[PDB]
Amino acid sequence: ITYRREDMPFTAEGIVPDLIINPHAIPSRMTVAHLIECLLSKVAALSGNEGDASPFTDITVEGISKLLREHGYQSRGFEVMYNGHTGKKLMAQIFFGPTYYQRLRHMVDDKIHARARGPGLRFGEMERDCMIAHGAASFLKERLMEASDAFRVHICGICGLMTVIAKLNHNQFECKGCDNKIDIYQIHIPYAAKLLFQELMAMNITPRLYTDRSRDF
Amino acid sequence: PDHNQSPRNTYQSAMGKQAMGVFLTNYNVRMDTMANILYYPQKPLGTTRAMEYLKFRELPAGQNAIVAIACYSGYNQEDSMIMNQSSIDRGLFRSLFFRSYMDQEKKYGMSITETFE
Amino acid sequence: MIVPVRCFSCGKVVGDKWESYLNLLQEDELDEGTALSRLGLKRYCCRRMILTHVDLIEKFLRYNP
Amino acid sequence: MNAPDRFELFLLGEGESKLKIDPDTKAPNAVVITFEKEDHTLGNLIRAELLNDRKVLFAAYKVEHPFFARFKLRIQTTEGYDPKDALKNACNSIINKLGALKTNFETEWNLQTL
Amino acid sequence: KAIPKDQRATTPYMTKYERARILGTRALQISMNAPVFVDLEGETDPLRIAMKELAEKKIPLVIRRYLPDGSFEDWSVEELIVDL
Amino acid sequence: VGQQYSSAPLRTVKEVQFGLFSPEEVRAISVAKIRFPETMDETQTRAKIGGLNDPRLGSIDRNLKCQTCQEGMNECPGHFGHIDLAKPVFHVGFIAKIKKVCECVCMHCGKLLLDEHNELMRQALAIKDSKKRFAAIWTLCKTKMVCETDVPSEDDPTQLVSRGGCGNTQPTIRKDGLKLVGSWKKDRATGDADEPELRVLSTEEILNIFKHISVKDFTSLGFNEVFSRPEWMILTCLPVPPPPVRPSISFNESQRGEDDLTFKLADILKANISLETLEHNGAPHHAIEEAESLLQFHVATYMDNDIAGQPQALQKSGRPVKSIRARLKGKEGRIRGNLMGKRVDFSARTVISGDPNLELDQVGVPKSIAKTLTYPEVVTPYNIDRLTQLVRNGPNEHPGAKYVIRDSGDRIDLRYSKRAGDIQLQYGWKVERHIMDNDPVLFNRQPSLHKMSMMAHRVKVIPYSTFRLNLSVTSPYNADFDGDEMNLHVPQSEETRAELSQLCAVPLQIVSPQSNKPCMGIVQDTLCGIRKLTLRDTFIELDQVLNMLYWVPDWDGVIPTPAIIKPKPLWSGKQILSVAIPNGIHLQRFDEGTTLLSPKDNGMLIIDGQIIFGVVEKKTVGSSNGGLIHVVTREKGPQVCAKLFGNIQKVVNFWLLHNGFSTGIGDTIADGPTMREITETIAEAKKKVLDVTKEAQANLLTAKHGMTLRESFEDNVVRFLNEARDKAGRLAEVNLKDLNNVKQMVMAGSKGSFINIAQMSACVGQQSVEGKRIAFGFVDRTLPHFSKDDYSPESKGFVENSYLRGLTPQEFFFHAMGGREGLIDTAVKTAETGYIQRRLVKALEDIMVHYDNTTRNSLGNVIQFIYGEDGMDAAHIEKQSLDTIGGSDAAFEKRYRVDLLNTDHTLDPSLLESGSEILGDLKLQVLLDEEYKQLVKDRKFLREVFVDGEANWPLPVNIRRIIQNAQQTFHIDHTKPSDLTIKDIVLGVKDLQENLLVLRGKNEIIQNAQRDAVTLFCCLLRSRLATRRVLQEYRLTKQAFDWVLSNIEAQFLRSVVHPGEMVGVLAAQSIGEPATQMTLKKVTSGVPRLKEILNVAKNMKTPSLTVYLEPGHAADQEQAKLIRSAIEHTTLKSVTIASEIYYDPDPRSTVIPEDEEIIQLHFSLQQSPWLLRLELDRAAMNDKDLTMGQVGERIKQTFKNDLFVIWSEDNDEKLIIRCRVVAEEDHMLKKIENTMLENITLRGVENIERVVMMKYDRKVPSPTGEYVKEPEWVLETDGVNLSEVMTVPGIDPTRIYTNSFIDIMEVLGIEAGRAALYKEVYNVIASDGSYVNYRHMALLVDVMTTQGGLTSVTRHGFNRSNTGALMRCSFEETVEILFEAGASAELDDCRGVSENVILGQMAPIGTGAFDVMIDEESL
Ligand SMILES: [Mn+2]
Ligand SMILES: [Mn+2]
Ligand SMILES: [Zn+2]
Ligand SMILES: [Zn+2]
Ligand SMILES: [Zn+2]
Ligand SMILES: [Zn+2]
Repeated sequence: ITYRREDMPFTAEGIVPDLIINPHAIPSRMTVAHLIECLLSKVAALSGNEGDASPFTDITVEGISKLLREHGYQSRGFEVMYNGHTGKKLMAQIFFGPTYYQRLRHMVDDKIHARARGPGLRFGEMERDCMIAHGAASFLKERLMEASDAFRVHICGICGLMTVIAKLNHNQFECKGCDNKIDIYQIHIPYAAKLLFQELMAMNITPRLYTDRSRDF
Repeated sequence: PDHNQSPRNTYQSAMGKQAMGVFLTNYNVRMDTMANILYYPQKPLGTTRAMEYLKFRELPAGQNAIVAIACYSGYNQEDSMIMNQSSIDRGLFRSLFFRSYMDQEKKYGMSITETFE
Repeated sequence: MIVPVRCFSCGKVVGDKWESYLNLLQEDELDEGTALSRLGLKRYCCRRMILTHVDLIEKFLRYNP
Repeated sequence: MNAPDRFELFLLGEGESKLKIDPDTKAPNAVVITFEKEDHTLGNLIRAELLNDRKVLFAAYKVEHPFFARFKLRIQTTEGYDPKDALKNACNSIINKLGALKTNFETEWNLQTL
Repeated sequence: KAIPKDQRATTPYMTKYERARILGTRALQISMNAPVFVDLEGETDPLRIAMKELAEKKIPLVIRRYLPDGSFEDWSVEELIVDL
Repeated sequence: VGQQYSSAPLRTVKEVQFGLFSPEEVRAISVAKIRFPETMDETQTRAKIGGLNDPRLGSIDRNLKCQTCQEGMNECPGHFGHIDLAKPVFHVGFIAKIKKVCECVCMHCGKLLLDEHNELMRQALAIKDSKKRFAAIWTLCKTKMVCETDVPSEDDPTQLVSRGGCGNTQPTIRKDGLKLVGSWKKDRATGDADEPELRVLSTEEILNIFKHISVKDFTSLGFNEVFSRPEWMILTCLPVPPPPVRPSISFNESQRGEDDLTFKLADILKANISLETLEHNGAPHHAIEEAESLLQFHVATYMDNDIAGQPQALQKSGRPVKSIRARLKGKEGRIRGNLMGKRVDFSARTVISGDPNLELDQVGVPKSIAKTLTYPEVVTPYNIDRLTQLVRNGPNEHPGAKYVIRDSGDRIDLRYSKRAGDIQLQYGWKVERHIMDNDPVLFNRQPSLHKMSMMAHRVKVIPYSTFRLNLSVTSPYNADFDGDEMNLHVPQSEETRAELSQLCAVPLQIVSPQSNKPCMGIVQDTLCGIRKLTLRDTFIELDQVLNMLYWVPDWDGVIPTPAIIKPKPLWSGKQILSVAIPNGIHLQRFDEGTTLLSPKDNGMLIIDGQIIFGVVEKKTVGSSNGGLIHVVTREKGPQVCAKLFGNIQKVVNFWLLHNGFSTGIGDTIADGPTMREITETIAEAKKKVLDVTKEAQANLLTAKHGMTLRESFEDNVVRFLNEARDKAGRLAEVNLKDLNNVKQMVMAGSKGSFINIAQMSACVGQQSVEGKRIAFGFVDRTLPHFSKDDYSPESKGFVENSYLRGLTPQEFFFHAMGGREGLIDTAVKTAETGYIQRRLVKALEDIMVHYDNTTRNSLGNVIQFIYGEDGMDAAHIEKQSLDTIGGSDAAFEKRYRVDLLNTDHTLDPSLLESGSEILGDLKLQVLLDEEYKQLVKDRKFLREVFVDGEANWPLPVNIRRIIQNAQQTFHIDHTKPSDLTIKDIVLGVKDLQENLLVLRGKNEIIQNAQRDAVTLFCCLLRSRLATRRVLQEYRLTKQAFDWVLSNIEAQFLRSVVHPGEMVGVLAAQSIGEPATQMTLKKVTSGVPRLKEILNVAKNMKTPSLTVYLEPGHAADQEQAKLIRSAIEHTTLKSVTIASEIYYDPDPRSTVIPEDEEIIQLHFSLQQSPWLLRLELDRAAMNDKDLTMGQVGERIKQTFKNDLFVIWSEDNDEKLIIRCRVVAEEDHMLKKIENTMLENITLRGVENIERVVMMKYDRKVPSPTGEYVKEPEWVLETDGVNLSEVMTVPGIDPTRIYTNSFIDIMEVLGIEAGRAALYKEVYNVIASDGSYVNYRHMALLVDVMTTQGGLTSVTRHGFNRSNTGALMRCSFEETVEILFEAGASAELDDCRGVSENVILGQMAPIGTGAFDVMIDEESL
């Protein structure tokens, strides 16, 4: 979030931070440099002298501390600060200082891509396995269902084949080979499954779509 | 870098590569696919010595933020930051961004030209 | 590029103090620490402004068009 | 692009009032008021004035989200004391305190040389 | 394959998935203006009405629980204890 | 769909039966016969010919006419054609299989060449995997080339037994594209039988041989008597797909049109016809053969475009081609392209940012993203105005809509529409509004390894870009805000809405199945803040109380009466936090030194929603087990808990904002002196290390048994330097003040462990690569800045300095080395874990808990007879204390013995109302005796199970709490006697147990199962509602008690796993997710091990035995040794100093002095002159407890007489085995010398190389009852031989364990295998402290074990692991997968998520695992 200068917590000096980071980012990274640069960067700003933060110099948190202290700030970087909303002091003191920040690319506006379509960012196998775990089958249905028309076929109740000749007006259903007229079902499947099955039949392969779970077993 | 956890140096070494600075001074004169130029590139208040030979104080990539390590409104948790909006207004971290696009005319087509019109 | 007009943090008009600082430096052979305090920039928030600044423009005005 | 125009912070867009007055249900003689396009500037002020007033049992304010310019104000006043009147009263109480300061200042400002 | 109203071994309690799906199915009805069974003591939102119908044991649906062998128990949403 | 009617029932495909079209059926179902290889223009009269594109098949020309099935191009499901093949033809797909079957059956009688008579064949036949059997049979039968006439029976090889009386030799069949070529021989090179005869096995031969294969023979192959006969693999009769499969692009009128399959078929028909017009006309043989192989080619190419070429001559002289395989290359790959989640619709992705002001279950959607994603909302009197308001607002004003969709399915595009502001919304239209505040959306963060990382939130449209998450919903998603994008997905239908908000809704996810705990806690600021706010020293001035108060929206407006009213009205920090907490919430926990006065403000007590004492931090308010979130969730509902996060956050955050929390370098500095102690602590280890150096350079360090000097010197140094870093690290953690911001985070729980403080403040500590100090990369020195052979800490990579102090360049580079090791295999752990988790899922994907509480896979196999052995849902289990198990028998009696007939051990007439008249009531004391003998069995039973003595076991229903609620809900006073009867308790509880029902079957087996599933919960229950307990401790009245019973029963039922639970996926992602956190004594642990285990790798990296000594001798350090030696494989090599071959020709006098005495000594109460003389080493000689005699008579019993052996005796200063052969001698000896040094086993079990003893502290019950640690020696071995080691005298063969769960299986059976496999998988998950509720691993370990063997997870199949032919279409060849499914009659259960997606159906998973129907009952 960006606060305006009003709300920021301010220092006695009327200085206020351009940037508030969180202390919980600190112990677990072991990112002490950030602190010592910050300590230094402060002295530096105060003193005009460019702050040598080179590795393997004889420079020291203790030395940089002494210099800041000479500049009339508390030497460990902290600064009493006043909550901007109320003006009241902050009960705790806030490690305050310049620190070189880089602004990195790949900015928000470049990654807001919101491809909602009526007529990362995916739903891959892993998110599928997630929705399964959830129990959420109809969501899984809605989300994986292709735009492919829910085309309606008819089937024989013996050989789950799509060999049912349907005179729908006349209410007449004949499955040749099986001698079926009464034991016949109608099921909706994506037309691209209908096709795939016919393509499968075309290649001498019976994909039998049944309607009961347990077999003749 | 000798005060950092070892891997943290590695990470930085990467992100520095995605810092916005002033890649070249002649940038206004190059047409390069992406360009990110910082309004107010400042030298780091904390320079390195090796920094000299790197021309960093010359073409710096970043600015000196007045940074507070604070739990503030609660809005800077888990690696967010509360940025000072006013600072932003006065120019802090603004950047030019030059996307330059390129397009040509026809390959071999027997009077199958492409016309910029 | 050129001097920010105002110190980011607080908004001291800082961009009226750049040549004078360059003077406080060259013609009056002063050091930046002393010089910046003379321009009035007393809080490090405004100091880092001038002292950190890189005047790349004087390199941009070196190309022809 | 998503960024709401900055004026929306101190300027009322349409249909919004300055004050919405709601009768707190949870307690007797209490009210919740929503200031639109104000913030702590006013909130913390009015509250700590509202709080001085002794026939006020409860004063609190909160801005529920940093994004929006508005805040809610709850005042619980004694039986037979109207919170609107407590507001009015704590409002006046401020206007008068600032008059003083405005004066005192312009006064002590003139005595200064520079 | 069907199992008689007596000898139902399945939970007398509605399963979180069943509720999820009644409420779903029921709301999908309420949403297309199919008629509601309870008093809409304010509600405009389908699911919230569907839940009110379940609450007041007024959903007119039967859940068919299939056992892994293929046989099944029928329960009436009315019968099913909603305690989740 | 197709607004017409059909009387036919509307159903859903429940099963797909795959098979092969018998030629019979291919005709039977077909409508045409198809003769003419052309279409249209019948002498120019346009339409169609009775040959193609019409004879009965689907119509074109907009014509409804279509065998009277009418309808037209959109409503007709194209009917199938027929085409007789002049000759039998190999169906391309099965050429492979055909050949293969032909290798298994005799090529003359059609008789399986190997019967039930051959023994290697009954093992082949018994295999149930139709595919694996066929392979096992084939690898057995392809050796055969003679269809045996008489086979050695099950008796004498003298005695032959008859079989298929056809003696003919088989060809070895090789392939040549489409022709199978067979070559015979009357044996390999025997006289008068040489030279094979290559003849092409024609289709006509094979088809007839296939027909002769018996229903029995081919069924013992993959083949199905009914669905897929071998013969059917051979095409006689070809299905003709109609015009919807093969279209005709007739550009309006008067232009040609017929697809690239139509032409490809037209050429088959041509070849077919010209093959007929060569039999009907008569012809030469290599003319019909040529005409056959042309046909066979065209049938082949018709289906598979990957043979001896590509026939691309179909209406184009430029030559492109399309087959039906290459049609599925755009239809197995356009279904798979949509099976991989590409066309991501109604979803949106952006940076996430945290936001402490959203509720826990909100997701801040930027307005602009809100304006993009729609929800189709049906216009409804309830919503007509709002919808109308939106439609007016339009695509650009927020609470607006993009599209108004009218009855007719038209889409008014409110953006570009001349009527944008002029639409009368009618009921039943869809408006596609924007998502608005409170829409359930499904918010997910990839990689999403975790039901908890796809949760549903209420939308809250907000200003700027970026999704906004409540901070506490953070780790369920493993999300931070340093750039993470998240996907938001808008459920589109109303039931799809309902499902989200009813199952995946974030509140419903607080207590997660994965570790039977909450998985969302209070975090970062809110945690840190809450601790601070909670300290006793934290007090709140009225002025700020009112805000904090007002901040909690659920506040009731009562200002709490301040805990200090004296000089200043002053509230406790606790008091106001206690208003975030709702009423009825209690919590007792005790830390190390908590009392009811808890000095250190330790522990935790909350009563009726006022935290009475304890600092609130991670323990309480975090995600931890017992914590306040667990409690509030179970006790008060998920939603009311979810709202709690809000309150707590809001209050605490508000508090923190005006208090402030930071951290500086000052926080990371040690007390001047501490630094000297630290510097001393380190410099105190560099002596230790230095002393061990000097020690070892002297050669005074004794190598620890089975460990080299150099190996054990490092080991010491590393531990010194760690003991150092650590005692160093403690030295700074104790220092740092309770002000210390770093420590202030550490106390509270938010980011920050000891190692962190430790490395920043005290020593950084020893770096290490491949678990060793830094290695000599340069020759004998780690950098060119040290001298050669420098083994000091500084050299070998101890970083002495804190990070605060800065690191030396060496330290910096060594740290960099260790660092690079970290990132390198942080990349390995990410990459391997990434894929394990995807295998673990695929493995368990289909396991579900069905309505019978059974847990089954897609096939229907019982994996668990009750889910996780107790039928409980893991999200309804809490760790609970089984008290019956613990403490002295003495104590057991004190708590639980109620003996009325004893003025001493009776219930005192104060506890009980009828307390006095109870004294001496025989009849009662017979009930209370029943109770207690039962409690006694219980304690005994429990100690049999938890041999460990572990009291605390995840069980459902927190009984402690319910009681604690009773005692508060009834204001029970621990002062007046309770109005309970003993009969009330004793019978009440007895009666309660009969009510805890996981299972409901009325039969005995189930009632027995039910009794077991409830056993453990019941002992808890019995031990909790024991008569004394109920009165002594609890003081329950009849009212509260009767309440506790009905509550325990209530929650118990609430705790039972719901049929529907994709419990497997759950179990896989419960094992996976945490492994996606394993980022790291010498045994392979973590992901290498996990990838080792799941892989069921027989070749383990670190095979170990762990043997325990027989009970009576555990302490005997000398018997541990005596076993160690008698186990550790001890070769001659290991005990011989040197070997020498002398020429020493006289077997009496000898050219070796030190042996004159030994030949003399072997002449008191043939041979070569070449002598093999071994000089043995006492050191290792007596160390391995070995005799010269023993070494000797070993070699003498290894080389029969073929070696003359003689050895010095055990007194002689030099130990010597002298050996001669008994002339090519010097060479047979160097062989024998080697056969000795390598092969001969002096002592031990082979493969057991190191055998280390170790003291293991063991929990064992003492005589008085309580659990006492009893140290035991335990041999741990490099090398596994569990069979031979098990049997060694003096070990506890009962307990001997190996990590090689594979050898365990092989020696102890599968059930023990599983037991061990579970202990391994769990060790992996325990080694990173992590917990995963038992049932998850059980289910993994059960699935690995269901089929009698250890079946690996990390894919075993190239196809499947448990996947239907339809499901996620794997390989660029699904055709191949389907072909086999045809041939093997793959029976698809359609319990898949993909099969059913393919079918346009929801899965029978969870919410789709039952059907809904319309009740005719409801009045
Ligand atoms: Mn993180
Ligand atoms: Mn991240
Ligand atoms: Zn049929
Ligand atoms: Zn400034
Ligand atoms: Zn038709
Ligand atoms: Zn034969």
